[PDB]
Amino acid sequence: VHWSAEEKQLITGLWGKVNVAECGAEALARLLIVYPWTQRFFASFGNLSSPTAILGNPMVRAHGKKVLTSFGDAVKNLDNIKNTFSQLSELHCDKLHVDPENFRLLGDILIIVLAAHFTKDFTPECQAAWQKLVRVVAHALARKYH
Amino acid sequence: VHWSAEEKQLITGLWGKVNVAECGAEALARLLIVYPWTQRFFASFGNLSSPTAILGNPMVRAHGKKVLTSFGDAVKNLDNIKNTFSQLSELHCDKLHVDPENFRLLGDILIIVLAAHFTKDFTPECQAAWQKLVRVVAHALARKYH
Amino acid sequence: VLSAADKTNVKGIFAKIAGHAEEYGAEALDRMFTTYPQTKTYFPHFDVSHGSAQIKGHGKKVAAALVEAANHIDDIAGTLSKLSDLHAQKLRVDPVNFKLLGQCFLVVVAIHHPAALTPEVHASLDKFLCAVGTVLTAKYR
Amino acid sequence: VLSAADKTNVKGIFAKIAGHAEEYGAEALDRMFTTYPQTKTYFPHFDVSHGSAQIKGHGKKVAAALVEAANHIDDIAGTLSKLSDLHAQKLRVDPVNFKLLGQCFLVVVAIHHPAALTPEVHASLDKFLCAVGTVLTAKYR
Ligand code: HEM
Ligand code: HEM
Ligand code: HEM
Ligand code: HEM
Repeated sequence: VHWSAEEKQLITGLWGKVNVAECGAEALARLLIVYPWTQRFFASFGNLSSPTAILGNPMVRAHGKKVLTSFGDAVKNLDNIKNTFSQLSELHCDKLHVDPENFRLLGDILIIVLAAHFTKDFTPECQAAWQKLVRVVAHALARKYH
Repeated sequence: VHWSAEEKQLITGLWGKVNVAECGAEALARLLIVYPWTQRFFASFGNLSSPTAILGNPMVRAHGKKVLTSFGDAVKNLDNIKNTFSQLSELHCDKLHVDPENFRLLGDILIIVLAAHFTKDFTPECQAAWQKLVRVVAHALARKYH
Repeated sequence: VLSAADKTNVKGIFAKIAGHAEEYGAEALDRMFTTYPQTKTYFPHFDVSHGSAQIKGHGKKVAAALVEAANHIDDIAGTLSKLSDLHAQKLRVDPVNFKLLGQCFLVVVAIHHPAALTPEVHASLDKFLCAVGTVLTAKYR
Repeated sequence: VLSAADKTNVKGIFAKIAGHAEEYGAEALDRMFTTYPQTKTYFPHFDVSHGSAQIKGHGKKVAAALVEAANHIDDIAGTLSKLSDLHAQKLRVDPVNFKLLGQCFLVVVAIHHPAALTPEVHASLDKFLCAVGTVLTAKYR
């Protein structure tokens, strides 16, 4: 996959301003509130019943961060994501058999979350870099399939 | 991906008894019918005003013919599909620009066809090599993307 | 939605089904298994092998409900407004999977009736087979 | 498909978005080309450059009917079918882009009302967008 010197800035630049804590809680909380199907996989966490509770429960408010922080690992190397999420791609496919369209449903949820914490500080041309990222992510985690 | 002793046989053997003109013909046609949006894709095929004008549009069946024959070049290339479709992925991806959701669609309609022409000759255990088959083909048709 | 003409292709195929409910379903499901085995995990409490009394059992409902649903095609989300609550909330099913049954459910009809599933009548079913899938995943939409 | 809690959430976000449709629609659209250059094929006699005349005169209508659909929701499926042709029959849009516009429309809202588009309101719209999603692709299902 191709990346550039301008997409490297929109990405590496904005990464170092993400309050991972909250947005990783925000977007896992949303996934769980947005597509309610997405709740089955997270049975082990407890109370996910009322949309507002979903955020109050602090396993998501914890496990959420591990998603965004996850995305951390990538940013260090846009040029070996393949080998990065690969060990991680075994974890979502073999063990907890997760349908990758959902790898599109948090990527899309997680761009929306940046979207509300960076206002016009979130460039049309930016967002794009950030899809390409969580698009490249999405399908890395789906290496251990076809 | 792994093909085995019980997998090679049903692919190779069923392949050798498919009327590639008919099966290809009813293939492209269901897609042309069942999902009316792809017709723009084949706008330079002419009269595509009605299910019956569609089935008989000679060039429809002069297309289905070249699509099921393709698969056949893969039928012989199991462990080698990626290289096989190389250029033909650059056709759909970079050129034509078909949303990979359609590889599956024209995929799942093919399957549908094996059941029509072959009825009981289409075992559960057969179906699945005509699944995986079609999935893997679809996956290379998506190689010049991510 | 589904319109005057859809309302007769679909009504079409289920009439031609109708008497072999229990098979087509059981059979749709086996194919729902040996083709997409990552569907299995909703049935770890169930005998998933070709033609046990279980896929037979569970099969006739899957077929029965779908029929009861064309009998009153005019309201699929209230005739099945008992079955949506279940699926969408406790088993919680990924829609990805309704598209694995559906298609798998078509692939059955084909084997048993290739001249009833004419591409025009094929069209309306996948249609029907969306809306049922929708209805039953309604606790999301 | 769209109950009471939804109706209230959906109506809400709207009279919020309302009096800035001539730029909430242009933005959205200005974002679906710049993240998604493939949707550009539907626009080859369009001025695609940043801030141009044809996009803002357009985008205006993408909400102009996005909110006419909002303030008449009891029947989205009817008020929008007019276009459900222009979309389903005339231009024929791949349904996999109602999304790519579904979203780039929630990258706008988000930017300008990040404290209104709570998850639940985010849900209703994204399900109302799944409403204006299906109706506009009527000709297939
Ligand atoms: C945006 C793409 C995603 C990324 C990058 C990601 C990343 C991660 C990470 C970093 C872990 C940490 C494991 C640990 O702490 O031991 C994890 C585990 C897990 N993931 Fe994901 N994830 C994504 C999407 C999803 C989706 C859609 C689901 C399913 C709804 C999912 C389901 C899970 C589950 C159920 C666990 C572990 C549960 C447990 O600890 O018992 N992930 N993932
Ligand atoms: C399912 C796997 C597919 C395979 C193996 C395949 C194969 C091919 C081949 C071999 C050609 C033309 C090569 C030649 O004679 O020069 C072609 C052309 C074309 N294909 Fe596909 N295809 C697939 C899926 C699709 C889908 C899903 C669509 C549309 C939704 C599509 C749309 C087209 C179009 C519009 C052309 C151009 C025809 C022309 O200019 O002559 N293909 N495809
Ligand atoms: C047209 C779509 C479907 C129909 C008509 C259907 C039919 C039914 C019916 C009638 C029941 C409950 C009967 C009763 O308890 O009295 C049921 C439950 C169930 N459904 Fe479905 N189903 C459909 C889709 C799916 C799919 C695709 C899956 C796979 C994930 C699924 C998984 C289940 C499971 C695991 C149960 C629990 C049954 C048990 O454990 O006894 N359903 N279904
Ligand atoms: C929220 C769903 C959508 C709405 C409300 C919408 C709205 C509109 C409206 C109001 C028009 C002008 C028609 C008239 O005045 O008769 C139009 C035209 C058009 N639309 Fe959409 N649209 C939607 C989705 C899409 C998407 C995703 C695409 C691209 C893939 C698209 C492609 C087009 C095209 C190519 C035209 C032709 C107008 C021209 O040549 O300037 N529409 N749309």
